[PDB]
Amino acid sequence: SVSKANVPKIDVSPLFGDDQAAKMRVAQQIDAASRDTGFFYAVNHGINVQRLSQKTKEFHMSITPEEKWDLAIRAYNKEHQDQVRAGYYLSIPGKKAVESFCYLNPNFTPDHPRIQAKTPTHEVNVWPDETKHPGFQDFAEQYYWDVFGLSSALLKGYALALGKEENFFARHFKPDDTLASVVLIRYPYLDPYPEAAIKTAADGTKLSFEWHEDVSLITVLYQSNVQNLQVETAAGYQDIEADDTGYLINCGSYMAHLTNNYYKAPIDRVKWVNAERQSLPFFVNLGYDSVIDPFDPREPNGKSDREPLSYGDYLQNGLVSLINKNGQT
Ligand SMILES: CC(C)[C@@H](NC(=O)[C@H](CS)NC(=O)CCC[C@H](N)C(=O)O)C(=O)O
Ligand SMILES: [Fe+3]
Repeated sequence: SVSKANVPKIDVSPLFGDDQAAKMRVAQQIDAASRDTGFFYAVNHGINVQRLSQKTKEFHMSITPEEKWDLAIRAYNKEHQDQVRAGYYLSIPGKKAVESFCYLNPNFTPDHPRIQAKTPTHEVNVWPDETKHPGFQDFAEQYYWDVFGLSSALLKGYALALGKEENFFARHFKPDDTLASVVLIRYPYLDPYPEAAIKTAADGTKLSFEWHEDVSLITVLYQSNVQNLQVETAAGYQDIEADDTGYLINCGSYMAHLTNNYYKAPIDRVKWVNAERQSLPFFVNLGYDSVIDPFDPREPNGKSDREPLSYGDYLQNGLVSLINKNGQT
């Protein structure tokens, strides 16, 4: 038998405003959620998630095999050695059901000094032909900035929750250098669904994606209305109920590092469900050289002996390790 995780709905709208006491009351709710199962739903977030879902579906359902090869990351197309992050992640019929499209900061252009310097984890986004996908790039770039704005407000809540001034995290989250990414993931309905695309957990549960901690400061996730996620607790995995009107929020392992595990990065996994659905995460990443000094809210002096960790190294190592452990997506 499988229990259900407590995932509170938090009205985050005060984080956009100037009522400081109301922001502290949101912060308390973020603190409680982060110390419990590690997840909450952000509601009253101001993003049109119906349009996000509609535009994403229109793209997933109209892109052709030829277009997928043209946009494919290096793991699927040897001609594209510069694409380790951004581009198309192909399905393999009979073997791999999931497919996705990842894009990064639109400000990463050939003019950007991190592209000029060839710094790892920075790439120029690739896009389908505008005439074949009218409005897609424009929608996707505006969405990046819409969810950036929500994430900046959520970061104010996390800072206040930890006893800091509201810009403690957000000051490192900037349009000119953020390594944040959007991934538009399609999980298809398939009949028959090939068993090769289904993994079996130690506890016997059929999975599409195994346990992991997120590589992020925080993760800001929209999913369509098909229950699939489970969070690990000491008493076992618990189902996270779906909510296609909100954003599911959690801390990633960079947050766990810098708080000395006070806000743990929750471990979750994806149950196998034979249903057409969408999983659209925004990974809130900082800049390549961002360093946040670790602290320990449990200690009166807040002292932590954990070493400061540069975000770029954290991200490069984390994304490689996640592929090694959980497979190329
Ligand atoms: C659990 C969800 C967040 C979603 N999973 C995911 O988003 C998956 C698996 S944890 N995420 C990743 O592998 C990291 C993607 C990083 C991205 N290419 C980038 O360059 O920044 C799903 O539905 O599988
Ligand atoms: Fe996760």
